[PDB]
Amino acid sequence: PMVLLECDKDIPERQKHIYLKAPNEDTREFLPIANAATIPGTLSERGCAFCGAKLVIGGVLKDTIQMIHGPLGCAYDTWHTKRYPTDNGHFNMKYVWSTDMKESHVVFGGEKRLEKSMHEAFDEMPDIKRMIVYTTCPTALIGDDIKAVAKKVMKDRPDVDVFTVECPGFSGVSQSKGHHVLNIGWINEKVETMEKEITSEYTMNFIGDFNIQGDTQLLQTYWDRLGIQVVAHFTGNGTYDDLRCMHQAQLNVVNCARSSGYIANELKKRYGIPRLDIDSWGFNYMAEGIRKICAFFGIEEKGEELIAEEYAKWKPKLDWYKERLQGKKMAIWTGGPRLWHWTKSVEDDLGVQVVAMSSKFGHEEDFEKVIARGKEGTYYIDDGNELEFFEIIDLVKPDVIFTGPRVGELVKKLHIPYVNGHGYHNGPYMGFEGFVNLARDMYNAVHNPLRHLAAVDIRDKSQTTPVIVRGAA
Amino acid sequence: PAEVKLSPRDREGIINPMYDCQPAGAQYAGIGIKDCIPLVHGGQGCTMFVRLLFAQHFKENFDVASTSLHEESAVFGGAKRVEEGVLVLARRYPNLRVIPIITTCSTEVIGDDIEGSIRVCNRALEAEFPDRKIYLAPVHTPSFKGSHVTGYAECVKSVFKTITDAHGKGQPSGKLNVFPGWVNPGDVVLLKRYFKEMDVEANIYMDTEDFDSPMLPNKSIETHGRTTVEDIADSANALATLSLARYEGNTTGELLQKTFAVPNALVNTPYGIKNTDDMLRKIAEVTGKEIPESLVRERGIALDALADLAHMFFANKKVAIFGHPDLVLGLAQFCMEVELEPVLLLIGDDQGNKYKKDPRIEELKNTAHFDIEIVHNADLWELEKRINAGLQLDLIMGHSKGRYVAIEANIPMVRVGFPTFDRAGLYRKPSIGYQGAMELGEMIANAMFAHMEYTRNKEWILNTW
Amino acid sequence: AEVKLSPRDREGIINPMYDCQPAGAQYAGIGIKDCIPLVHGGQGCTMFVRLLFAQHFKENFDVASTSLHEESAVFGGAKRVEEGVLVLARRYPNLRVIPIITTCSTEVIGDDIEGSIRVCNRALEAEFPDRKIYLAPVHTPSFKGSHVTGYAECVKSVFKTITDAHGKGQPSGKLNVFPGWVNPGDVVLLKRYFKEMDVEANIYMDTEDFDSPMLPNKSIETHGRTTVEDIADSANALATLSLARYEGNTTGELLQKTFAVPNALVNTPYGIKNTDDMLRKIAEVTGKEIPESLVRERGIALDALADLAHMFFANKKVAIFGHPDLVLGLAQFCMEVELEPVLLLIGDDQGNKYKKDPRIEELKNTAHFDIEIVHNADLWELEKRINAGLQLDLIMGHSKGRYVAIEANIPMVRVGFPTFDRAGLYRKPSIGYQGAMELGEMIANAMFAHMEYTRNKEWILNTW
Ligand code: CLF
Ligand code: CLF
Ligand SMILES: [Mg+2]
Ligand SMILES: [Mg+2]
Repeated sequence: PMVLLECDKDIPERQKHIYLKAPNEDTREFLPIANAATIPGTLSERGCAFCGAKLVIGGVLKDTIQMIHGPLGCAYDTWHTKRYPTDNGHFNMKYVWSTDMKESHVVFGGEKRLEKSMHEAFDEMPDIKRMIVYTTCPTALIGDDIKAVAKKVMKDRPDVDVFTVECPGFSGVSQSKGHHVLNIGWINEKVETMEKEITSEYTMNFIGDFNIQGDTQLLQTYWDRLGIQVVAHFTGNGTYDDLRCMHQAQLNVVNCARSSGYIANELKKRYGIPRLDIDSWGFNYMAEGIRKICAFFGIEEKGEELIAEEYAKWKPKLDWYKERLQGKKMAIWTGGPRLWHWTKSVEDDLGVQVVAMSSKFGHEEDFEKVIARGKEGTYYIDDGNELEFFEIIDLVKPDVIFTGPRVGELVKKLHIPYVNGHGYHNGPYMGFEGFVNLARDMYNAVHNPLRHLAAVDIRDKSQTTPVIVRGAA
Repeated sequence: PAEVKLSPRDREGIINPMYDCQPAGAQYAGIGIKDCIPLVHGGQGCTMFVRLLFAQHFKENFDVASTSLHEESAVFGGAKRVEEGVLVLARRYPNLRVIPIITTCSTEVIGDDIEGSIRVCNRALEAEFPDRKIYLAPVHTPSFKGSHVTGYAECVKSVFKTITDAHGKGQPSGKLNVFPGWVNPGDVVLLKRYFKEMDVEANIYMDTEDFDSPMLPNKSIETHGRTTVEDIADSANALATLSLARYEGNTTGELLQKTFAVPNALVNTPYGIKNTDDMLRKIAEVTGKEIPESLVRERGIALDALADLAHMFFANKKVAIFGHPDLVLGLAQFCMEVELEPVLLLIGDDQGNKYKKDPRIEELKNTAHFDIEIVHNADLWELEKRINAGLQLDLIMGHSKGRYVAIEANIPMVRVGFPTFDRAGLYRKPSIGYQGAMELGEMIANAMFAHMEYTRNKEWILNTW
Repeated sequence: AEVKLSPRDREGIINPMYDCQPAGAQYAGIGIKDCIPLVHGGQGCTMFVRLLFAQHFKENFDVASTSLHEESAVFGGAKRVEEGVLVLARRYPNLRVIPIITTCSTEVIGDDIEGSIRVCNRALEAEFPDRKIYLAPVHTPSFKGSHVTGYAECVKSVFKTITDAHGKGQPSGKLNVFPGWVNPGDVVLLKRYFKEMDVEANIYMDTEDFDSPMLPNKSIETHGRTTVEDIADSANALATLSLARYEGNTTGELLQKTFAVPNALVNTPYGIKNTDDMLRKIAEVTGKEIPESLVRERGIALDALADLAHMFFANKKVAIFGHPDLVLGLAQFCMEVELEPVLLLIGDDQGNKYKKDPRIEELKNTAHFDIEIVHNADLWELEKRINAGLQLDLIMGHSKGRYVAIEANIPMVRVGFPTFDRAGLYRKPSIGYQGAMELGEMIANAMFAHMEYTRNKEWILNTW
């Protein structure tokens, strides 16, 4: 049924956002509202639309200036917070750029301030020739025309190419709207503006993977082994210009259907490129994905050679972890897609029971997927807030929570360990090896002497301090 | 002769900002108050990104709420988002007492009337909760002016105005007010000890000691500010205010002097030996209490430790320092006490008119035997570009968002100020005072020692120093 | 799955872990107020050890030599002892205690130290009628044991000497505490624990003031604080708490045999459980409750360690060397934070005792990885194992192992004695809850710097 938590008695609209799956229900009658306005004052986990454009998608690129047109905070706040390495020295993580908006620019306009900042950025780093300009709350409100400024800079600097995103934080309700605006602008303005050499009979784009702790680079070892050329990665370890070539691919493989389904949909509509949705987290899921890609291309035997080798290398460690993790209870409090990518993969491959899930910004589509794959007796929460997390903990008593570091640091006080469900602990977590990495961090998080020690009150004469025996795969 | 030169950043844009925006600093002020949840009126990122920043520095959660400005309220006004946010907070947090209502760029641009929303909310709260008093403080922090440093100072002043407006002046407390500025829990622990050893009653605003909270057997959460409404209201009753940070709370000391005739004493921020000495002399003057023998001892232990380092490892080594202005200027003075040469000081905001008048600039001009460049309105690209152009540095002192500059240039860096997320435990280590000067000096030496080993630069010398 | 003890397989030593017995006896003595040890042997046996203490502490400590020369090597050195005692007494009017520490030379030639003490006692009583100087014979041949054993022998001999002279008096109500060979910071932590638990205790020896101020009045305060009176009062204690089996427990047993002061030997308090069990033992013997303040310090330590253990420590391989109580205690601490101490090196000939240490069994029953404990080890043993392929993520040990870590490019945390190649470590506790926290954070910060210098996922140090 839907659930009115005690902490929500004075915001009873939240009942329509929380589903407890029970036997024999027709789940079509119990789909959480999702992607609706946030309630002010709740300590919702949501971020802003600008975040979804710059931090999550555009900022992943290795060779592009990220020009944030606004006051300095939006830039500061999106710098030193992500874990998307590159193979060029992590340019994307080392730098952030602001137009440093001041009051005069609010009153009289910021277009010249943007134009000057763009020329300065290109002059300070002459070997960088690509830029994305993002609006933020106040530059949207005052109506600065960043497309016109970008067009003028491109005329004055024939060496550069600039893309613009109109993504103030108050757009939409969350990060999701920033995904949408960026995807649609990119396909409308930049796809089909360059071509690259095709070096394989088999070509694809990999859409919706942001190279968290090297996920994309791990998956690339598969594509290289199989002889498949990736025209573009959207956007893990990517380049601006590769993304201009996306129309050339034969196949679009999608992992993050939330952030990046938009562009796959439009590439299918405009160019006829099929959309294949996979799960690139999960051990047996990865095998299914590789088998579908290989069946599409007619290279089934190469796929079976890869799968057999990867199982021989990694399945025994995965099974060691399954033996020790079977029956543990897990919560997943992340953006949305990892709920549906992980609930049944950790169940199938590790024996782990996902007892509670919360999505910051997922749509009703994401809830259809997670409830299809998830367990009875599990809570499914759209746009969860902090007091709800405490009440859910009391209800389900998780052994481990996959969530961001701040919430991890909160639930530590309750002696519940966490794994970073966003930026990972010791990743990558995609692919065959990655699911072993995820299992190892889960194992070390729960089988942790410090949890046992924290429970002991040394004042209690009846208590001793235990010793815990651990293991390793 | 050596020259101390002030200069602005020569670019309009920023690459690698030194500070966050005003609302972030207002949030930091507020999280130090017990039974406080700041409410940030603007888009959701203005809240969530700052909660993450505090988790990076402290490795703890702090509670801050958003008004969740969306498209409708951006176009038609956001007063109802404020007003609902206040009520949702009060309804769900029964012990809530203080809500700084912090504006953002968005809500300053659209001109929401925060004081009018506060009147609406006060009415609504008085009717719904006749047995509670919730203090709503208007905090005007447009992010297109100043920085988190100015936003911190504005929020402290607004909260103090709000609470003291409600309570007024009453029974003299016999206590000092102390505004240490933006410092770590370890700094607060050291100040409390100094006052206790000197037999001086004091409130430290804000008392952030318990930000370093235990993991307890009973699973209780103790990660809270310790400064109460009552503590803030009692500031009107103090014997004097000791303001340690010109840019981080002295304006509240000035307001209490104007409003309540509490005399304000601004001193140099107590980084290094002389500045700590002079802070203790001012406390003795204002209180009539003697400086204790225990502080003579702590001072002497610090000097003993620094004497093992200064002429051997520090003399003639060039240093760049960045961070909050009180910290940059104070650390420059500390560096010269131990024979370091702070040749480049970077201060990260638009407050240069104030910095040009800071008496510590003159103190540096009158002591330094080497040129010093003080870059105001600086970003961290100003440091990287100067290194690229050939500036030879032996040490960087600054916060962790400059780490890649030091890593790539192969310069040892000591992490100071805010945020220091890329090392463990620094929030627990004092930087101010005698013990803090010792700790800083030993961090510098240990960073140099490790660098000598990794680079094989006379690594054999670390035996009989 | 297996914890194995084995000896070094070479007869020779390359890169010794410890100094010889007399060095340890000197260390014991310098913690006594109004004490100047007199080292009966050649001059190097004194001067090199004074330098070693200056390396660790960055301070001078007074120790004298008997200056054995060629004539005494042929005819015996008693006259050098007797002169040395009088020259000390005549030139240091406040001197009260002289441990007379033998060396390899003076043990080989068989000088009769107790006979010389009788001569000097007569001489001193005649020349200084209103003075008492306590001369303690300390037999420390360097061709057995190590500075660990020499420390323990000197403590025991000084206690025997002084308590022989004063005997049993009125009950003090205090604990005796023998922390072993620890830093001034460890002494500061223990004093706080006893103060917070409202337990009166003498800490033998009290080395807090080894970290002495540079004072306006130019006073020298670099002294041991343990007095003759404090040592004599050990006879009158309620109980002895011995924290170190190899570093003073034998004095606790002596006071139990002589004066019926019950001795309680506990695991050296490295890490959380060992600290917990120390405090439970204090509570048991005193009847005093463990204070809330220690529950909180413990919880702050656990909170800090929890930010590190599974993220950065789990499955990392550690080698530890140092004094046996420190090595065994740090191995237990390491496992609490998910580190895997695969190689423990203990540096002297006391293997027949180490084989019976109950902490070995506590490791054999806990560890899920093989542990090799090499006794009679040198530091070449560590270097040679690394050269043969042992993969280590961390070394914990004293500064004379530094080049092993530097050359192998392995992060290293400086623990134990001497730690001369980093600043201020003598002031930082390693024992107790705060000590566990400080050790864990040194480990992490050493790993973090390593990650930056080696460009090994250095981008990950943002949102841990
Ligand atoms: S919801 Fe998002 S992060 Fe917020 S402002 Fe808006 S685009 Fe940006 Fe920016 S400068 Fe600071 S952090 Fe804000 S108050 Fe403005
Ligand atoms: S004066 Fe010189 S240093 Fe002294 S012993 Fe003689 S040659 Fe040597 Fe050696 S082992 Fe220790 S330090 Fe001595 S007691 Fe013997
Ligand atoms: Mg000293
Ligand atoms: Mg903590």
